[PDB]
Amino acid sequence: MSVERGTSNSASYKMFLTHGGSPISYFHDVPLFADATNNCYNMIVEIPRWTNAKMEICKEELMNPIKHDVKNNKLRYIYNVFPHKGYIWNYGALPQTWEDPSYVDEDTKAKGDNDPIDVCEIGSKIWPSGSVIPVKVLGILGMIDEGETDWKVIAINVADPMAEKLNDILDVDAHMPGFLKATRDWFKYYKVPAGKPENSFAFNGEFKNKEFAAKIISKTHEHWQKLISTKVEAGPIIRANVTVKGSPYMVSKEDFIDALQKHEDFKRGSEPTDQAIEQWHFC
Amino acid sequence: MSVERGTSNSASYKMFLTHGGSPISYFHDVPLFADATNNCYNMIVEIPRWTNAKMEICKEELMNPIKHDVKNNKLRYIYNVFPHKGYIWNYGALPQTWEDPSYVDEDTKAKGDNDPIDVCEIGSKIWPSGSVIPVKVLGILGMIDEGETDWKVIAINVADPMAEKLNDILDVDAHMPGFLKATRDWFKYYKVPAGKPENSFAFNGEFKNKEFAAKIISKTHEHWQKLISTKVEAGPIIRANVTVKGSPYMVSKEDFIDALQKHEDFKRGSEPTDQAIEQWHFCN
Ligand SMILES: [Co+2]
Ligand SMILES: [Co+2]
Ligand SMILES: [Co+2]
Ligand SMILES: [Co+2]
Ligand SMILES: [Co+2]
Ligand SMILES: [Co+2]
Ligand SMILES: [Co+2]
Ligand SMILES: [Co+2]
Repeated sequence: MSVERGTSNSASYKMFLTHGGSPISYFHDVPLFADATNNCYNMIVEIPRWTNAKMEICKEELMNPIKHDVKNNKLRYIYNVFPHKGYIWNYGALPQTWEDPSYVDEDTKAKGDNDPIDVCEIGSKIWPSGSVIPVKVLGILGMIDEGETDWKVIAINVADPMAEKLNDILDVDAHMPGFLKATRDWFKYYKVPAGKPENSFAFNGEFKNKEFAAKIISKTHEHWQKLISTKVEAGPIIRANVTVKGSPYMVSKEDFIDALQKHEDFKRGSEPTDQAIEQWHFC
Repeated sequence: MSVERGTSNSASYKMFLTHGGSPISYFHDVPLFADATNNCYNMIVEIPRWTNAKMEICKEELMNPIKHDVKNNKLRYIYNVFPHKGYIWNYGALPQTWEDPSYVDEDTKAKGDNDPIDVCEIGSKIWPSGSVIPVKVLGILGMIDEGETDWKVIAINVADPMAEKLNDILDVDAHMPGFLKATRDWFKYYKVPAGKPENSFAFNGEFKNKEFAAKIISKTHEHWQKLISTKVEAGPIIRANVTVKGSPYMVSKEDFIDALQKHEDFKRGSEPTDQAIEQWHFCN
């Protein structure tokens, strides 16, 4: 169960995860694997398909709620780059992973974007923000965002009917012609209508298969494990707090169990809508 | 002002147009020109951009309300055909026009689809169903929809900031690269997930400029003028009815306001849908 606080469509909006009416961290307290190494991962859905609001798990706040990303001091909405409407997958991230910013990847030759590893979920169901769902990984794209390592995992909700026919990245291309290309294009151009340069990619933009994913994911999990393990070491501004026992059990940054500070601002529905939710950009 | 009755997301949903608390016909009573042969047309918006529900003016019901299309005894929803999400324009129609089903067009060599002429409005704003919008025409696509003439006007809302950097169809291609092709693709494949064939096109798919467009529109207007022109001829099923106390000239099908007298159902809010409002279908 997830719960909401503050006023929606504003900076004061926060969404926390709970278990048993008791808050846990989206970042740290959700296991990376839903089911063993039977290649079933937990995905945190930040952004529903065909939506424009850039929701993110917040690293800088206690319990790591999902909140609106902000730019300029305004709520951030991504652009519609023709022919796409908003995010064209359910977009989010794998818990207990970290794109380490002091670590250079030999294949992107860049450092990490300081956030959990990103996921694009491609099932037909539109998942609401804050959902936690089990996914099979199919492959991965080596995005170099604004000069930072920004791997994008390709995955599908394991209860989707296509999950059976889709076992590796090649299957995706056979059943979804044009989909992989549109996906590269999306990440390539999506900041151009903000005046930002085109993004680039590792391996000349080649989607790598599910075996090369898993390995990359496991690496980001090790970094997360190091960030949490102990490393009693200031990784500026990320709050590493985590709860119950175990969860994570070894961590120095553990505590138990907050509850009290989960008292921020009772929720309130609000004035919706603002920016370029509506406009088409041609890039 | 538009006014609603019946239960939404159901077959009993009906949206009527009124002026001054008095209903008028979406089909017959909204003038085709918002501003004479000063370049400007009225468009009835049936379908907001990026929605899937197929709303349309009802032709067979008094006052011609907008309602859900229905096939196989359930509400009709359009497929998402990759990479598009529902309708990729505000979709609708020009009032007082008619693709005459007894009329064969020299360029499509086919008869009309018995509906008013269709419009794709391409401005930024997403318009709710039932809106009536002043638009400038930029071009036309000669679509043959399952064998019926089904011209699709390309137009833009005159208050959109693009409204004229865009003066003709060639300007659309310049500022919106890919848009025209994606638009023909949409109409080509949109019934393929239903098992139906690909649609085809007049002039091998060519978008014709606005001068050609306005010519076709006039023709569809002259047909509507014949349908309504007191023409005492039973091509109904279509209700040619008009109003008001000074609306459609001296159409035989005008009346007083028996239209107000039609009280029905009263509005009601209802459960959402499910089907494949969500699903992606893939056809090149
Ligand atoms: Co970020
Ligand atoms: Co992210
Ligand atoms: Co990024
Ligand atoms: Co990232
Ligand atoms: Co029709
Ligand atoms: Co129509
Ligand atoms: Co049609
Ligand atoms: Co039609």
